[PDB]
Amino acid sequence: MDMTVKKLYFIPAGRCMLDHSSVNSALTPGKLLNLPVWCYLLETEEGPILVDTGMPESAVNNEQILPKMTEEDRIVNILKRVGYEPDDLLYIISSHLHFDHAGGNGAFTNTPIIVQRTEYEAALHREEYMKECILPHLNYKIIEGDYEVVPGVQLLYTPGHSPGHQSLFIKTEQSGSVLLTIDASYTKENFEDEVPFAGFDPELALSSIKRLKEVVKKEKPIIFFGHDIEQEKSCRVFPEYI
Ligand SMILES: [Zn+2]
Ligand SMILES: [Zn+2]
Repeated sequence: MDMTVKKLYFIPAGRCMLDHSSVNSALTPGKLLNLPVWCYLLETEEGPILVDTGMPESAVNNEQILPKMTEEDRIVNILKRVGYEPDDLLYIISSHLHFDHAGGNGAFTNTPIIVQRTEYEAALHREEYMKECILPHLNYKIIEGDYEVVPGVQLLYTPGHSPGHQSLFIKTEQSGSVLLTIDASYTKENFEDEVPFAGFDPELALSSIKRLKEVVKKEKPIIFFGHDIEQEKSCRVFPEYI
C-alpha cells in the first residue's frame, strides 16, 4: 500500500488584484478582484514537499495586475514559520511558472524543482515570464505528463491556463483524496460550470478541466481551486492541516 501524505498545509502567500474578467471572460472589464495566493506544504515519509513558492520579492510593497505582498509573504519567511530552511525540502513542485507560483523558486538551489517540460521551455521564451521564475541554474527536474512524486503525491498534467500547467492529486491521512486544481480552475464555477477564465490556451484549458472531471467521477476527492475568494475563508490553513 502506498503511504498517504501525513499532513497537507494550506499556506496564504499574499494576494493579487486583477480585473474581474479574469475569473469570468464574459464580464465587462472595469471591476477589481483581490485574489488569494497559495502555496502548499506536504509532510511525507521521505520528507517535506513544497508546492509553489509565492510571488517574487520585487512585489514586496510594490503593487491590470497589482501584487499585494508583504515581507511575511516571501517564501523563506513562510518557510521560517513552517519551521524549515530551503535545503530541508525534499522537492519543490511548480504547478507552473507564472509570477504568483514561482517567484520564490530562487531560494531553492539544491532541492529538485519539478516542472513540466512545456512550461519550462515556454518560460525560456514567452514574454509573460519574469526572470525570477526561470533562473537558469536551479536543480530542475523536468517531467512530461502525469507523474508520481512520492507515494500519496501525484501530478496531473493540465495545460491550457499556461503551456505546461499541472495540478495535484494527493491522498492525505486525515482527509483521503484531495484535488488541488491550482490554476486549471480559479473558482468552483470555472470547474463545475466551465465558466471561461484567463489563460494561454482556453480550448486546451477546457479539455484539462474535462480530464479532471473524469478523475473526480472516479475518485470523488475534495477539491480546492486556485484563486477562489468564496472558498478561501473556510479552508483550514497553517498551522492547521488536512
Ligand atoms: Zn497562473
Ligand atoms: Zn495564479
